[PDB]
Formats: sequence, structure tokens, C-alpha cells
Amino acid sequence: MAATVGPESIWLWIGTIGMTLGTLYFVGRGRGVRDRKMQEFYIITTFITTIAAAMYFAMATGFGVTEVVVGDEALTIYWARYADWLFTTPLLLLDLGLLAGANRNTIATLIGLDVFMIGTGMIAAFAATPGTRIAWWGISTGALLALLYVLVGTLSKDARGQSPEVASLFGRLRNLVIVLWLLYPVVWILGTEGTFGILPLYWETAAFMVLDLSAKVGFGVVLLRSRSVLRRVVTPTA
Amino acid sequence: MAATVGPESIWLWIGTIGMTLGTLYFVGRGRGVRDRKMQEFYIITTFITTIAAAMYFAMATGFGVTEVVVGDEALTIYWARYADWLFTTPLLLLDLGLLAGANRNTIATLIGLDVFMIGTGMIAAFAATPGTRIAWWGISTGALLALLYVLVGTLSKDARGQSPEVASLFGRLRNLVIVLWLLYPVVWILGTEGTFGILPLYWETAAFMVLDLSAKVGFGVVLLRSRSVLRRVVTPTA
Amino acid sequence: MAATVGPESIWLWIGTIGMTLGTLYFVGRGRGVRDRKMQEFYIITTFITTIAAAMYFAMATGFGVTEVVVGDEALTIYWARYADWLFTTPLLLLDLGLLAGANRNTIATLIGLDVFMIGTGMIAAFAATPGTRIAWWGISTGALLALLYVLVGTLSKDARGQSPEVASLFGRLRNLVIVLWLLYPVVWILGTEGTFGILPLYWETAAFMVLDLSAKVGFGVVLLRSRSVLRRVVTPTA
Ligand SMILES: CC(C)=CCC/C(C)=C/CC/C(C)=C/CC/C=C(\C)CC/C=C(\C)CCC=C(C)C
Ligand SMILES: CC(C)=CCC/C(C)=C/CC/C(C)=C/CC/C=C(\C)CC/C=C(\C)CCC=C(C)C
Ligand SMILES: CC(C)=CCC/C(C)=C/CC/C(C)=C/CC/C=C(\C)CC/C=C(\C)CCC=C(C)C
Ligand SMILES: CCCCCCCCCO[C@@H]1O[C@H](CO)[C@@H](O)[C@H](O)[C@H]1O
Ligand SMILES: CCCCCCCCCO[C@@H]1O[C@H](CO)[C@@H](O)[C@H](O)[C@H]1O
Ligand SMILES: CCCCCCCCCO[C@@H]1O[C@H](CO)[C@@H](O)[C@H](O)[C@H]1O
Ligand SMILES: CCCCCCCCCO[C@@H]1O[C@H](CO)[C@@H](O)[C@H](O)[C@H]1O
Ligand SMILES: CCCCCCCCCO[C@@H]1O[C@H](CO)[C@@H](O)[C@H](O)[C@H]1O
Ligand SMILES: CCCCCCCCCO[C@@H]1O[C@H](CO)[C@@H](O)[C@H](O)[C@H]1O
Ligand SMILES: *C/C=C(C)/C=C/C=C(C)/C=C/C1=C(C)CCCC1(C)C
Ligand SMILES: *C/C=C(C)/C=C/C=C(C)/C=C/C1=C(C)CCCC1(C)C
Ligand SMILES: *C/C=C(C)/C=C/C=C(C)/C=C/C1=C(C)CCCC1(C)C
Repeated sequence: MAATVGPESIWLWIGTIGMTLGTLYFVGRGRGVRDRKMQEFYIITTFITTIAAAMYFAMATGFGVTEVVVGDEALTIYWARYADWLFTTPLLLLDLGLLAGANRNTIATLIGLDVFMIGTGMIAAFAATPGTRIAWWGISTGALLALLYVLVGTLSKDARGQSPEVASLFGRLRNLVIVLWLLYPVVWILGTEGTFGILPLYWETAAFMVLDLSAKVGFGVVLLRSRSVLRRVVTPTA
Repeated sequence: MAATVGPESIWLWIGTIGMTLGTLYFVGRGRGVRDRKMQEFYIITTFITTIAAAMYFAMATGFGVTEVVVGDEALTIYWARYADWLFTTPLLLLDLGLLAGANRNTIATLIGLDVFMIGTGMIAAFAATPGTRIAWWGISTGALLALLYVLVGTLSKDARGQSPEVASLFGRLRNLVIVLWLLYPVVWILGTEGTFGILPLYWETAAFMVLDLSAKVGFGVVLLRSRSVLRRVVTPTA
Repeated sequence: MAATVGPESIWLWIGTIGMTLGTLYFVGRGRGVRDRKMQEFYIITTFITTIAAAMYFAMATGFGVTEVVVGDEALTIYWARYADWLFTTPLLLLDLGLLAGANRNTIATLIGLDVFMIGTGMIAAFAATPGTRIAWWGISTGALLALLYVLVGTLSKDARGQSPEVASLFGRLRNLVIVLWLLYPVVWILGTEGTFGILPLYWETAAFMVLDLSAKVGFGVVLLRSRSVLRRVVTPTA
């Protein structure tokens, strides 16, 4: 590590604040749910925001930062982003999976692709060459496309077998994931990590802040909005 | 790393020895169990002690040590403790979960809180500021309280629906966890990691040695004491 | 890190190429399988080769390398091997487990031993003393023997309760694992990591290349060879 933060810390704190607020919202919002199913959604969702909050606090306090050397240039890498995504992105897919009524093979595929995506993603963040970093960015992006392919394909088909409100709910959440998630690689390739520095680290941090907040608190908020629709994921009594 | 051990190694070896001995005890003690349930308890428990043993051996041989710089002072951090707890603590909760007859949402919550606890715990161990380290210690301690809240609440309620001997067994094990686990953060805050050095590293190592041994070998010994009571966790035939 | 590759890179590329080719083979080979079971085998298997491919590409580009100091000598460690095995070896056992018709306790034991094996294995790769490295090599090898003991024992017994073609298929795959897996520790102890340098890093890289390819692409190829036999792992309709 041994890297100082910078003016971007403003976004890091807003992010930390937002994630912490979403968590408390979901904790109180989840208060009183007895249905074992509705609860899953609250647990998964709540863990997504608190993890994100802790990592944002890590980058804010300067813990989740480091300096990576690449071609007579020292890039500033906020690695905590990966420790965050490594856990939160698969959970988000879990949410979608459970929402769509998908089976373990599909959900396992999604999780597997996702982890491969963040893993090759952090390799890219630390690679020692503009060529190597972009190669890895390329591997990781490929995986993103492979999992998005599962979302619009098999997963979408599963959701169509769900009650209409659930299917609708899925559609929204799926489309949110598609637009938001595709933006991450773009912000990365343009930002500091891509070695091209087209998008200043200050604005890159902000971009990731808006994305993370929308992909987690926003996502969670529309997911857990209605309790009755969410319990249509299952019909029988228990 | 690049840090030398010290006089505390005596405790590290005792610890290594104890954990290795508990393992062999459980391996031989588990010999002959056919009931698929009783076995779970033996597998989980046995993995707890061998993991602990390997990590204790790691700290003993000097592998699991490092030097962390914080405020013109170089703290000695035994990070292997975290690699240990990261795996053993969730397993211990698995044991309690299975013992109480808890459902996946409760057990998943416990595991999730626990991992968050050790994760923020090791961040704290490496933070670069007395203020940051204590902040993280604070986050981690909060999580400890959140999971303890689940133990005395929901988990205790589940156990009351179990056969009386199992409920009794739970009570003991739960109370053991509560008293022992609360002591870890105290030993940490007072020891070297807390930056206050109130409790010498030599005695801190001993304290953690007694705790780990009691929280694993002791715990295991009272858990796997009786085979008949343990099989009351399930009633039907198989 | 900060370590340069070397003439061994030739094997690393062949390896990268082979793993990538096996993956595409399995992806296309898995095209059209609807049976939820047959699919598991394809997903698990496919993830094994792509993980291996990415790690081989990591070592090829020099990312997965580092220099470890031990006794006035600086060893060259290809750590990516461990990040690879940490995920692929447990998956391979999953394949065998599912093939044998084993229960979760057996499969969990296998996975647990396996992870302990690679974990102590990478510790050994980084230990600071010929004596410590070999001690860990010793711990890890012990675990290898413990899991091999489960393969020829309980796992083999489970497979005998399977349809004959499945039992046969198991036998092959089990024997392949036994001969191939036992060779890893030998190649390690003789290679650079063992501190004895009996087997040059150049040939060590090749040896591991042949093993990895045989233990994954070979293994996969004989596993997924026949679709009908693989669906005999389950009989009823779904
Ligand atoms: C249906 C069923 C029973 C099973 C289905 C199959 C599953 C669940 C497969 C999962 C596969 C998975 C999660 C693969 C993950 C691969 C990720 C990596 C190899 C990551 C490597 C990261 C690094 C090497 C980071 C380096 C950092 C520094 C500072 C050097
Ligand atoms: C009921 C159901 C189907 C699912 C329920 C939900 C579950 C199981 C959620 C689990 C969540 C979980 C395990 C979160 C873990 C978070 C831990 C971290 C972010 C740890 C980070 C650690 C570091 C960053 C260490 C740094 C070390 C150095 C030397 C710099
Ligand atoms: C049947 C049922 C419900 C549960 C059964 C029990 C199970 C599944 C137990 C699993 C146990 C497990 C996976 C233990 C793993 C232990 C591995 C470690 C402690 C690894 C440590 C690695 C390091 C410390 C690497 C250091 C690297 C550097 C550069 C310093
Ligand atoms: C940087 C600040 C971040 C704050 C994050 C808190 C998110 C909670 C806001 O959710 C809103 O709660 C209302 C309850 O009255 C619902 O009616 C409405 O539909 C829902 O969208
Ligand atoms: C790392 C791998 C993690 C995989 C986690 C998968 C969660 C499995 C729970 O999903 C369930 O799967 C069944 C398959 O039969 C469906 O019928 C059911 O409707 C669906 O709710
Ligand atoms: C530093 C040394 C650590 C040694 C750890 C070994 C623990 C095994 C001792 O357990 C005891 O085994 C007896 C069997 O005769 C039981 O009757 C008794 O109830 C039980 O408590
Ligand atoms: C990282 C997440 C790990 C979660 C592991 C949870 C283990 C699930 C096994 O427990 C079982 O759950 C059922 C819920 O219906 C109960 O009815 C049953 O009595 C209980 O034995
Ligand atoms: C370095 C190059 C690595 C190439 C790896 C590709 C492996 C695919 C070869 O498998 C073979 O496919 C045939 C299909 O016609 C089967 O009939 C035959 O039984 C099977 O063994
Ligand atoms: C980290 C731990 C991972 C453990 C993964 C275990 C996968 C469990 C699926 O296996 C199933 O177990 C049943 C036990 O009752 C058998 O009856 C059934 O035939 C078998 O297919
Ligand atoms: C809460 C956080 C979320 C939903 C994060 C999502 C991140 C991604 C989809 C990231 C993708 C990336 C690539 C495809 C290429 C390389 C770099 C990454 C990691 C930015
Ligand atoms: C076998 C080991 C066990 C049961 C270890 C348990 C450890 C804890 C409950 C640790 C808790 C901590 C905090 C609450 C605050 C920060 C530091 C820790 C990790 C010591
Ligand atoms: C695809 C890769 C496979 C199947 C790799 C298997 C590796 C092993 C069985 C390794 C075993 C080792 C020991 C027993 C001792 C110490 C060092 C290792 C990691 C080489």
C-alpha cells in the first residue's frame, strides 16, 4: 500500500454514508418478516450494503489503496473495490437467481462466471503492463458478457414462469443490472486503471460511487419494495 | 513479514501441541460413528482443531508473523490468527446451528456476521492509525454483539424446541461461546494490536492460547461427549 | 513479485493453450444437454479448465511469479499454481463425489482435506527455511494421503453401488487421480520449491504442465465421454 487518498475521498465518504444508510434502511425494513423466503432477500440484500459500506470506509480511511508500478508510471489502485465486488456481486446474482426461480446449475454458473470476472478483474488492476492489464480487462469483460448472456437467456426464461408481478420485478432488476454492470468496464478502461487516464481519478471515483449505490441500494430498494409480490416466489404454506 | 518470534513462542508451541492432541482425540473418538448427523459434528469439530493446529504451527515457526507500522511505532502482528478464525469460527457456529436445529437463514446470518467480524478484525490489525485500528475494532466488535444477539435470541429459541438433553447441551455451549468470545476483543484492545500495549505480547499470546484451546478443544470435548444425546438432534430412522 | 519468467515460459504457453482448448471443447461438448445432472458434470469440469487456463496465462505473462528468500538463496515461486489448485482440485473431487454417489459428509471431508492440502502447500512454497518448507510439504502430503485413503475406501465403496458402467468410469478416474496426484509432491520436493534443485525449474514446469493437462483435460475427456453412462448416476424421471 503506502498510498495517500486524495480529493476523491469526498465520493468515498458519500459512498460510505450511502451504503451505511441503505443497510439501516433494510435492517429496519426487514423487521417483522417471518416468511422464510422473504427473509432470504433481506439477509442477502443487507449483507450486500454492509460489505459495501465497510469497503467504502476502508478506501475512505486510506486502507484500501495501493500503488502499482506499470511502465515508468505509478498507478493508484483502490483494490478494496475488488474485495467488495468479490462478495457483493455474487450475492446480487443470488437475489436475481432466487427471484427468477432458477435452479442450482444456473445460479452456480452465474456465481462462477461472476467470481472469475472479479478475479481476473483484480489481476488486471495489478498487471504490470498496459498490454497485460487490457488483456485481463478483456478476459474479465468476456466473462461479464457470458453471464449477461445467461441473464437475458435462461434466467429470463425462468422468470417468465413466475407470477406476473415477479416476472415484472425481475425485468426491472435484470435491465438495471445490464445497463449498470456494462458501465463498470467502461469506467475502468477510461480511468486510471486502464493506463490511459482519459477519465480523472476524481471523476472515476464518483462514477463508481453512483454505480455502486444504484447497483446495491437502488437495486435493493426496488427488490424489497413490496412484501406480497416477493412472497409469490413461493405459493404453498409453511 | 520479516518479523522474529520471541519469548511468546512457548505459548504458540503449547497451543500447537494442544490443538494437534485435540484433533487426534476427535479422530479416534469419531471412529465407528455411522449415523449421518453424529458424523457432521465430528467432521466440523475435527476440522476446527486441525486448522487451528496448522496455524499455531505457522505462528510458532515464525511464518504467521509480520511487522505493521503505525505512528512511528512498529507493531508485531500475528496475522495467522485471522486465517485461523476466518474458517474455524464459522464452523463453530455451524456446530451450534446444527445443534440448535436452526434453519439456513439463521445459520447463514451467523456465518455472515462472523466472517464480517474476522474480516474487519484483520483490517483493524493492519490499519495504519491508532484511531483507524480502534474504529475497525469497533466495527468488528459491533458484529460480535450482533451475532451474540442471535445466539441468545433466535438460536436459543430454536434449541428450546429440541430434546431436553440437547437443549441443555446447547445452553452450556452457548454460554461458553458468550463468555469466551467476548474476551477476545478485550485481549486485543489491551494487547499489542490495540496500540496501547497495556497487556504485554507475551501474556497476550498466552491469553489467546487459553481462549483458543477452550473455545475449540474444550468446546469440542463437551459437544461430542455423548453420542446418544447428539443423535437426538434427529429422531426418524435412516 | 518482481520476478522474471524464463525459458520455462514455453511450457506455460502450451499449458495455457491446452487448458483454453479443453474449455472450448467442453463448452461445445456441453451444448444441448438438458438433463440436470449431466450438466453439473459439464459446469464443474468446464470451470476447472478455464480457471487453469487463466492461471496458466497469469504465470505465462509473469503475473503469477515471485521471489522467495530462503537461506542466502532466492527461490523462484510460481504461486499462481496454488490459486489454481485451491479451486480446481476441490471441483475435481466434486466430480468424483457426484460420480460415486457419495453423501455430503464424504464430499465435505474430501473438499476439506483438499483445501487444507493446497493451503499448507502454499505455506510450504513460501516458508523461509529448508526445514520449514519440508515440514509443511510433510503436513500437506499427509493430507493428500488422508484424502486418497477416502478415495480407495469409502468413495470406492459408494461407486460399487452405482450402475456397472458408472462404477467402471469411477475406477478409471479414481486410478488416474491416484497416480497423477501422488506425482505432484514428488515434482515439488525435487524441483526448485524443495530447495534441493534436483529437477531444473525448466523441466519442473513441464512436468507440472503434463500433470495439470492430464488431471484436467484428460480427466474431463474421459469423464464426459459418454452421455448415457453419465445419466445412470440418477435413474428416475424429472
Ligand atoms: C451445480 C454444482 C453442484 C457445482 C457448480 C460449479 C461451481 C459453483 C464452480 C465455481 C468456480 C469458481 C468460483 C472459480 C473462481 C476463480 C477465481 C480465481 C482463480 C481468482 C484469482 C485472483 C488472484 C490471483 C488475485 C491476486 C492479487 C495480488 C495482490 C497479487
Ligand atoms: C439464506 C441464503 C441462501 C443466503 C444468505 C446470505 C449469506 C450466506 C451472506 C454471506 C456474506 C459474507 C460471508 C460477507 C463477508 C465480508 C468480508 C470482507 C469484505 C473481508 C475483507 C478482508 C480484507 C480486505 C483483508 C486485508 C489484508 C491485508 C494484508 C491488506
Ligand atoms: C457436512 C457439513 C454440513 C460440513 C462439513 C465440514 C467442512 C466443509 C469443513 C471445511 C474446512 C476447510 C475448507 C479448511 C481450510 C483450511 C485452509 C487454511 C487455514 C489456508 C491458509 C493459507 C495461507 C496462510 C497462505 C499464505 C500466503 C502468503 C503470501 C503469506
Ligand atoms: C445518500 C443517502 C442514501 C439514502 C439511502 C436510503 C434509501 C431509502 C429510501 O427508500 C425509499 O423509502 C420510502 C419509505 O417511506 C419508500 O416509500 C420509497 O419507495 C423508497 O424508495
Ligand atoms: C457456489 C454455488 C452456490 C449455489 C447456490 C444455489 C442455491 C440453490 C437454491 O435454489 C433452488 O434450486 C432448486 C433446484 O432444483 C430450484 O428448484 C428452486 O426453485 C431454487 O430456489
Ligand atoms: C495440552 C494437552 C491437551 C490435551 C487435549 C486432549 C483432550 C481429551 C481429553 O478429554 C477427556 O477424555 C476422557 C476419555 O477417557 C473423557 O472421559 C472426558 O470426559 C474428556 O474430557
Ligand atoms: C454460507 C452459508 C452456509 C449455510 C449452511 C446452512 C446449513 C443448512 C442445514 O441446516 C438445516 O436447515 C433446514 C432449513 O429448512 C432445517 O429445517 C434443518 O433442521 C437444518 O438442519
Ligand atoms: C494441446 C492441445 C490440447 C487439445 C485438447 C482438446 C481435447 C479434445 C480431444 O478429445 C477427443 O475428442 C473426440 C471427438 O471427435 C473424441 O472422439 C475422443 O474420444 C476425445 O478424446
Ligand atoms: C464445502 C462443502 C461442499 C459439499 C458439497 C456436497 C454436495 C451435496 C450433493 O450430493 C448429494 O448428497 C446426498 C446426501 O444425502 C446424497 O444422497 C446424494 O446422492 C448426493 O448426490
Ligand atoms: C456493487 C457492485 C457491483 C454490482 C459491481 C460490478 C462490477 C462489474 C460488473 C465489473 C466489471 C469489470 C470488467 C468486465 C473488466 C475489468 C474490470 C472490472 C472489474 C471493472
Ligand atoms: C477458535 C477461535 C475463536 C472462537 C476466535 C474467536 C474470536 C473472536 C470472537 C474475535 C473478535 C474480535 C473483535 C470483536 C474485535 C477486533 C478484533 C478481534 C478479531 C480479536
Ligand atoms: C489440476 C491440478 C491438480 C489436480 C493438482 C493437484 C496437486 C496436488 C495433489 C498437490 C500436492 C502437494 C503436496 C502433497 C505437498 C506440498 C506441495 C503440493 C502442493 C505440490
